[PDB]
Amino acid sequence: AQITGRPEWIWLALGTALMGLGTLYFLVKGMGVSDPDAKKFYAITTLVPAIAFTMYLSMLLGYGLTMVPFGGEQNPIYWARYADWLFTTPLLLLDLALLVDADQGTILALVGADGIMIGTGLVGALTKVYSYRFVWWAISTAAMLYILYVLFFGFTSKAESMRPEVASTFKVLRNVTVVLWSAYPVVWLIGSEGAGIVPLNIETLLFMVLDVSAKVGFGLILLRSRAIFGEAEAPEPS
Amino acid sequence: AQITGRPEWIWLALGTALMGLGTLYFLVKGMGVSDPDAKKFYAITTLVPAIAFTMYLSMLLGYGLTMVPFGGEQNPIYWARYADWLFTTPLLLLDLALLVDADQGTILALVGADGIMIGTGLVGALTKVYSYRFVWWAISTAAMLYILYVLFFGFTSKAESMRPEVASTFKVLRNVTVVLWSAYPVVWLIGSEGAGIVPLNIETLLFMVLDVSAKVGFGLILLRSRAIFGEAEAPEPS
Amino acid sequence: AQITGRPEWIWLALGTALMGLGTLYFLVKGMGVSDPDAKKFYAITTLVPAIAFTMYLSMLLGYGLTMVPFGGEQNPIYWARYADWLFTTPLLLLDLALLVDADQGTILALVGADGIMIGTGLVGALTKVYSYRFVWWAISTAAMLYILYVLFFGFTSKAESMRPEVASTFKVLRNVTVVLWSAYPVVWLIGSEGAGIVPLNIETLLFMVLDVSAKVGFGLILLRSRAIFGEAEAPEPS
Ligand SMILES: *C/C=C(C)/C=C/C=C(C)/C=C/C1=C(C)CCCC1(C)C
Ligand SMILES: *C/C=C(C)/C=C/C=C(C)/C=C/C1=C(C)CCCC1(C)C
Ligand SMILES: *C/C=C(C)/C=C/C=C(C)/C=C/C1=C(C)CCCC1(C)C
Ligand SMILES: CCCCCCCCCCCCC
Ligand SMILES: CCCCCCCCCCCCC
Ligand SMILES: CCCCCCCCCCCCC
Ligand SMILES: CCCCCCCCCCCCC
Ligand SMILES: CCCCCCCCCCCCC
Ligand SMILES: CCCCCCCCCCCCC
Ligand SMILES: CCCCCCCCCCCCC
Ligand SMILES: CCCCCCCCCCCCC
Ligand SMILES: CCCCCCCCCCCCC
Ligand SMILES: CCCCCCCCCCC
Ligand SMILES: CCCCCCCCCCC
Ligand SMILES: CCCCCCCCCCC
Ligand SMILES: CCCCCCCCCCC
Ligand SMILES: CCCCCCCCCCC
Ligand SMILES: CCCCCCCCCCC
Ligand SMILES: CCCCCCCCCCC
Ligand SMILES: CCCCCCCCCCC
Ligand SMILES: CCCCCCCCCCC
Ligand SMILES: CCCCCCCCCCC
Ligand SMILES: CCCCCCCCCCC
Ligand SMILES: CCCCCCCCCCC
Ligand SMILES: CCCCCCCC
Ligand SMILES: CCCCCCCC
Ligand SMILES: CCCCCCCC
Ligand SMILES: CCCCCCCC
Ligand SMILES: CCCCCCCC
Ligand SMILES: CCCCCCCC
Ligand SMILES: CCCCCCCC
Ligand SMILES: CCCCCCCC
Ligand SMILES: CCCCCCCC
Ligand SMILES: CCCCCCCC
Ligand SMILES: CCCCCCCC
Ligand SMILES: CCCCCCCC
Ligand SMILES: CCCCCCCC
Ligand SMILES: CCCCCCCC
Ligand SMILES: CCCCCCCC
Ligand SMILES: CCCCCCCC
Ligand SMILES: CCCCCCCC
Ligand SMILES: CCCCCCCC
Ligand SMILES: CCCCCCCC
Ligand SMILES: CCCCCCCC
Ligand SMILES: CCCCCCCC
Ligand SMILES: CCCCCCCC
Ligand SMILES: CCCCCCCC
Ligand SMILES: CCCCCCCC
Ligand SMILES: CCCCCCCC
Ligand SMILES: CCCCCC
Ligand SMILES: CCCCCC
Ligand SMILES: CCCCCC
Ligand SMILES: CCCCCC
Ligand SMILES: CCCCCC
Ligand SMILES: CCCCCC
Ligand SMILES: CCCCCC
Ligand SMILES: CCCCCC
Ligand SMILES: CCCCCC
Ligand SMILES: CCCCCC
Ligand SMILES: CCCCCC
Ligand SMILES: CCCCCC
Ligand SMILES: CCCCCC
Ligand SMILES: CCCCCC
Ligand SMILES: CCCCCC
Ligand SMILES: CCCCCC
Ligand SMILES: CCCCCC
Ligand SMILES: CCCCCC
Ligand SMILES: CCCCCC
Ligand SMILES: CCCCCC
Ligand SMILES: CCCCCC
Repeated sequence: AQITGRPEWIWLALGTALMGLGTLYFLVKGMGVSDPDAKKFYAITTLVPAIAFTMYLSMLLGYGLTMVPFGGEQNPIYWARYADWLFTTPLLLLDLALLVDADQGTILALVGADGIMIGTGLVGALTKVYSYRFVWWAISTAAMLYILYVLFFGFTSKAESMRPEVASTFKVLRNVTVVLWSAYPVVWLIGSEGAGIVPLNIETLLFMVLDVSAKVGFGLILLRSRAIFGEAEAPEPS
Repeated sequence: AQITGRPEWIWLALGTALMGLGTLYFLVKGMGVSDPDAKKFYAITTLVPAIAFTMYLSMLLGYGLTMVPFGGEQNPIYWARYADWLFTTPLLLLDLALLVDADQGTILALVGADGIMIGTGLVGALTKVYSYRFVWWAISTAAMLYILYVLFFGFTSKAESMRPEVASTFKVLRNVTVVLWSAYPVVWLIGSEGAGIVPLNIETLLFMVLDVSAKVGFGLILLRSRAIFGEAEAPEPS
Repeated sequence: AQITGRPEWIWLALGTALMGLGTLYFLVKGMGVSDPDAKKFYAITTLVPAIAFTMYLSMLLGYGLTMVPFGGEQNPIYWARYADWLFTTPLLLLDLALLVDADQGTILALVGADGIMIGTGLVGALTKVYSYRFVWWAISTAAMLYILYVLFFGFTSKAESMRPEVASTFKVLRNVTVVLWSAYPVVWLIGSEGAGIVPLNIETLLFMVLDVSAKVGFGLILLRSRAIFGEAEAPEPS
C-alpha cells in the first residue's frame, strides 16, 4: 500500500463512508415495512450498499488490492471490486426484474449473463498477457450489451402483465442503469486495468462516483416510489 | 502440517468422524420420506453435516490450513472453516425460516446478512495487519447480531400465519442457534485468529464441539419433530 | 504454457470453438420463444455452453492452468474445468429436474450433491499429497453415484405427476447423462490428475469430446423436443 495504492485512498475512504451511511439509511427506512413485496425490495436494496461497503473497506485497508504483472510492470489491481459486483449487480437486476414481475426464465438469463460479465471482467483484470486482457473485456462487454438488450425488449407488457399499472419507476431505474453501467467498460478500458491513459487515482474516483450513484442513488429512487408496494392496481402511498 | 497444525489433529479427526456418521444417519433417516415439505428439511439438514464432513477432512489432511503473517509471526489459519460456514450457516437459517414459512424478503435478508458475516470473518482471518483483524470481527459480529434479531422479531405470528399450530420446535431450534452461534465470535476473538489467549489446539476442540452441536445436534432435534410434515393443522407423527 | 500446456492446445481450441458456436446457435434458437416454461429451458441450456466457452478459452490462453506438486514433480492442472462444472453441472441437473417438475427438496439435494462432487474433485485436483488425491476422488464419486441414483429412483410418476404425458425426452436425456458423466471419473483417475497412465494431451481430448456431448449434444436433444413447452397434456410442436 506504499507505491501500489495510496493517492486514491481519499476516494476509497469517501466510497466506504457513502456506502456505509447509505446502508444505515435504507436499514432505518425498512423498519416497519410489513408489506411482503415491499420487504423484498428493501432486503435486496439494503444489501447492495452493505456489500459494497465491505469491499470498499477491503480496498481502503489494502486487502482487496493485488499486483498484476503485464506490459512489463507491476500493475496495482483492485480485485475487490469484482467480488463486490459479483453479488451487487445481480441483486440490482433482481430489483428491476421483480418490479415488472419478470418470468423465471428471464431472471435466470439476466443473472447468468451478469455472472459471465463479472467473471470475465475479473479474468481480464488478472490476465498476465496484455493483449489478451482486452479479449476478456470484449466478451464481458457483450454480456453487458446482452443484459441492456433484455431490459429494453421482451421485458414489459401493459396489457395487464408486466407494466400495466405503475411502470414509471421501472422506466426511470432502467434509464439510470443503462447509463451508469455503460460507463464501467469505458473507465476500465482507459484506466489501470486497460490502456492506462487515466491514472489509477482518477480511475478510483470515477468508479466511486459511478458505484454510489448505481447503488445509493438507484436505491433512493426505488425505495421512495410506491411501485414497491403495488403492481396490480393499488399504489399504497402511505 | 509439522509445526503449523498437529496437536489439534485429534479434534479434527473426531470432528470428521462425527460429521460423517451424522450425514450417514440423516441419509438413512430420509429414506422413504415422500412428504414434499419433509423432503426439504431432510435435504437441507443432511447436506449440512455432509459439507462440514468435507471441510473437516480438508483441515485434517492439511489442505484447509494456511499460514497468515501478523503480529510478527506465521499464524496457522484454518481457512477451510469459512468455506464450510459459507454454505452451512445459510442452510441452517433456511431450516428455521422454512419452518415458520418466512417471507421471501426475510429469507433474502437472513441469507445476505449471513454471507456478510462469513465473508468478513474470512477477511479478518486472512488480514495481515493485526489491529484491522478486529475491525472485520466487529462487522461480522454486527451481521450476526442482525441475524439473531430477525429470528426473534418480525418472524412469527400465531394468528394463522407463521407460528399458528406447531411452533414449539422453532422455539427450541432458535434457542440452540442463538446460544451456539454467539459462542463462535468469542472463540475466534480469544483464539489463534484473534488475541491468541487460547492455543490453536483448544480453539479447534471448541469449534469441533460447537459445530457438531449446531449441525448434528440441531439436525437430530429438527428431523425428529413432527413440524417438518405439517404446519397448518396436521402433526403427521407416523 | 511452454512445457506445462501446449500439445493439448488443439483440443482446447476446438473445445472453445464448438462451445462458442453452440452458444450462438441456442441463442438464435431461443429468439421468439414467448412460452414461460420454454423460456426456462432455453436460458439454462444456453448458459451452459456459454460458461464452458469462457473456461475453455481460459485454458487455451493459459489462465486456467496451474502447476501442482505431487509424485515429486510439477503436474499441469487445469483448474478452470472445475470453475466451469461448478455452474454447468447443476444447471444441466436443473434441466432434467424441471422437465419432471421435481420437488424443491429433490432439487436442493441434487444441487448440493453436485456442489460436493465438484468441490471435492477440485480439492483432489490441487492436493499436494498423491495418495490423498484419490481419497477426494472416492468422495466425489460417491456424490456422483448419489446423483445418478436420484435420477433413476423417486424422480418420476405417471399417475399424473412427474412423468404422466411426455417423459420420453427425460428418459433420453437421462440415458446420456448417466453414460457421459460416469466417464469423467474414469478419465480423471487415469489422466494427469490421477495415475498418469494417459498423457494430458489425450486427457484433454477426452474431456473435450465428453463436454461438447454433455453440453451441446445434450442441449440439441432437449431444445428440439416438445417437452419444453407442455407437460400436462399439450405437446405444442409449432
Ligand atoms: C455497484 C456496481 C455496479 C452497478 C457495477 C457494474 C459493473 C459493470 C457494468 C461492469 C462491466 C465491465 C465490462 C462490460 C467489461 C470489462 C470490465 C467491467 C468489469 C468493468
Ligand atoms: C456449522 C457451523 C456453524 C453453525 C457456524 C457458525 C458461525 C458463526 C456464527 C461465526 C461468526 C463469526 C463472527 C460473528 C465474527 C468473526 C468470526 C466468526 C467467523 C467466527
Ligand atoms: C459440462 C460438463 C459436465 C457435464 C461435467 C461433469 C463432470 C463430472 C461428472 C465429474 C465428476 C468427477 C468425479 C466423480 C470424481 C473426481 C473427479 C471429477 C471432478 C472428474
Ligand atoms: C455499513 C454497515 C455495515 C453492515 C454490517 C452488517 C450488515 C448486514 C446487512 C444486511 C442487509 C439486508 C437486510
Ligand atoms: C420474488 C420471488 C423470487 C424467486 C427467486 C428469484 C431468484 C433471483 C436470483 C438472484 C441472484 C442472487 C445473487
Ligand atoms: C460529480 C457530481 C456530484 C453530484 C452529487 C449529486 C447529489 C444529489 C443529491 C440529491 C438532490 C435532490 C434534489
Ligand atoms: C460422510 C459422507 C460423505 C458424503 C459424500 C457425498 C455426499 C452427498 C450428500 C448429499 C446430501 C443431501 C441429499
Ligand atoms: C421452500 C421454497 C424455497 C424457495 C427458495 C428459497 C431460497 C433460500 C436460499 C438459501 C441459501 C442457499 C445457500
Ligand atoms: C462437552 C460435553 C459433551 C456432551 C455430549 C452430549 C451428547 C448428547 C447425547 C444425547 C443424550 C439424550 C438423552
Ligand atoms: C441467456 C443465457 C446466456 C447468456 C450469455 C451471455 C454471453 C456473453 C458472451 C458469450 C460468448 C459466446 C460464445
Ligand atoms: C422452475 C422454478 C424454479 C425455482 C428455483 C429452482 C432453483 C434451482 C437451483 C439451480 C442451481 C443454480 C446453479
Ligand atoms: C469421436 C466421434 C465423433 C462423433 C461426432 C458426432 C456428431 C453428431 C452429429 C449429429 C448427426 C445426426 C444424424
Ligand atoms: C460516527 C459513527 C456514526 C454511527 C452511526 C450511528 C447511528 C445509526 C443510525 C442511523 C440513522
Ligand atoms: C485468440 C482469440 C480467441 C478467440 C476469441 C473469441 C472472442 C469473441 C469476442 C466477442 C465478439
Ligand atoms: C426521476 C428520477 C431522477 C433520476 C436522476 C436524478 C439526478 C438528480 C440530480 C439533482 C441535480
Ligand atoms: C458512448 C460514446 C462514446 C464516447 C467516446 C469514448 C472514447 C473514450 C476513449 C478516449 C480516447
Ligand atoms: C468403517 C466404515 C463404516 C462405513 C459405514 C457403512 C454403513 C453405512 C450405513 C449407515 C447406517
Ligand atoms: C479505520 C476504520 C475504518 C472505519 C470502519 C467502520 C467500522 C464499523 C464497525 C461496526 C460498528
Ligand atoms: C428440547 C430439545 C433439547 C435441546 C438441548 C439438548 C441437550 C441434551 C443433553 C442431554 C444431557
Ligand atoms: C456472553 C457473556 C460474556 C462472558 C465474558 C466473556 C469474556 C471472554 C474473554 C476472557 C478475557
Ligand atoms: C468468424 C466469427 C463468426 C462470428 C459469428 C457471427 C454470426 C452470429 C450469428 C449466428 C447464427
Ligand atoms: C485417512 C482417511 C480418512 C477417512 C476418509 C473417509 C473416506 C470415505 C470414502 C467414501 C466411502
Ligand atoms: C434419441 C436421441 C439420441 C441420443 C444419442 C445420439 C447419438 C447420435 C449420433 C449419430 C451417429
Ligand atoms: C464401467 C466399466 C469399467 C471398464 C474398466 C475401466 C478400467 C480403466 C482402467 C484401465 C487400467
Ligand atoms: C485523522 C482522522 C482520519 C479520518 C476519520 C474519518 C472517518 C470517516
Ligand atoms: C462522517 C459523516 C457522516 C455522514 C452522515 C450522513 C449525512 C446525511
Ligand atoms: C447461474 C450463473 C452461473 C455463474 C457462472 C459463472 C460465469 C463465469
Ligand atoms: C437500438 C440500439 C442502438 C445501438 C446501441 C448500442 C450499440 C452497441
Ligand atoms: C430513454 C431513451 C434512451 C436514449 C439514449 C441515448 C443513447 C446514446
Ligand atoms: C429517454 C432517452 C433515453 C436515453 C438513453 C441513453 C443512451 C446511452
Ligand atoms: C469501447 C466501447 C465501444 C463503443 C460502445 C458504444 C458507444 C456508446
Ligand atoms: C483531473 C480531475 C478529474 C475530474 C473528475 C471529476 C469527478 C466528478
Ligand atoms: C492407526 C489408525 C488411525 C485411526 C483410524 C480411525 C478411523 C476413524
Ligand atoms: C468409528 C466409530 C463409528 C461410529 C458409529 C456411530 C455410533 C452411533
Ligand atoms: C461479502 C458478502 C457476499 C455477498 C453474498 C450475497 C448474498 C445474496
Ligand atoms: C433485548 C436484547 C438484550 C441485548 C442482547 C445482545 C446485546 C448485543
Ligand atoms: C428464551 C429466553 C432467552 C434468554 C437468554 C439469556 C441471555 C443471556
Ligand atoms: C428461554 C430463555 C432464553 C435464553 C437465551 C440465551 C441468551 C444468550
Ligand atoms: C466480544 C463480545 C462482546 C460482548 C457481546 C454480548 C455478550 C453476551
Ligand atoms: C484445557 C482443556 C480445555 C477444556 C475443553 C473442554 C471440552 C468440552
Ligand atoms: C493462424 C490462425 C489460427 C487459427 C484461428 C482460428 C479461429 C478458430
Ligand atoms: C470456424 C468454424 C465456424 C463454425 C460454424 C458452425 C458450423 C455449423
Ligand atoms: C463443498 C460443497 C459446497 C456446498 C455448496 C452448497 C450447495 C447448496
Ligand atoms: C442397479 C444398479 C447397478 C449398479 C450400478 C453402479 C455400481 C456402482
Ligand atoms: C436404460 C437402461 C440402462 C442400462 C445401462 C447399462 C449399464 C452398464
Ligand atoms: C436402456 C439401457 C440403459 C443403459 C445405461 C448404461 C449404464 C452405464
Ligand atoms: C474407478 C471406478 C470404479 C468402478 C465403477 C463402476 C463401473 C461401471
Ligand atoms: C491415441 C489416440 C486416442 C484416441 C482418442 C479418440 C477420440 C475420439
Ligand atoms: C495424438 C492425439 C490423438 C488424437 C487422434 C485423433 C482424434 C479424433
Ligand atoms: C450517499 C449518502 C446516502 C444517503 C442518502 C440520503
Ligand atoms: C431514527 C430516525 C427514524 C426515521 C423515521 C422515518
Ligand atoms: C471471495 C474472494 C475472492 C478474491 C478474488 C481474487
Ligand atoms: C470470492 C472470491 C472473489 C475474488 C476472485 C478472485
Ligand atoms: C457467481 C454468481 C452466482 C450466481 C448465483 C445465482
Ligand atoms: C463499450 C461498450 C459501450 C456500450 C454503450 C451502451
Ligand atoms: C471531492 C468530491 C467527491 C464527490 C464525488 C462525486
Ligand atoms: C454425532 C453423532 C451423530 C449421530 C447421532 C445419532
Ligand atoms: C439400516 C437401518 C435402517 C433404519 C430404519 C429406521
Ligand atoms: C472455494 C475454496 C476457497 C478457499 C479460501 C481461501
Ligand atoms: C470457495 C473458496 C473459499 C475460500 C475463501 C478464501
Ligand atoms: C456466498 C454465498 C452466496 C449466497 C447465495 C444465496
Ligand atoms: C461478541 C458478541 C456476542 C453476542 C451475544 C449474543
Ligand atoms: C475427548 C472427548 C471429545 C468430545 C467433545 C465434546
Ligand atoms: C458443436 C456444434 C454445435 C452446433 C450444433 C448444431
Ligand atoms: C439467423 C438465422 C435464423 C434462424 C431461424 C430459425
Ligand atoms: C473463481 C475462480 C476460482 C479459481 C480456482 C483455483
Ligand atoms: C471461483 C473460483 C473457482 C476456482 C477454485 C480454485
Ligand atoms: C458452489 C455452488 C453453489 C450452489 C448454489 C445453489
Ligand atoms: C468410477 C465410478 C463409475 C460409476 C459407474 C456408473
Ligand atoms: C480431430 C477430431 C476432433 C473431434 C473430437 C470428437
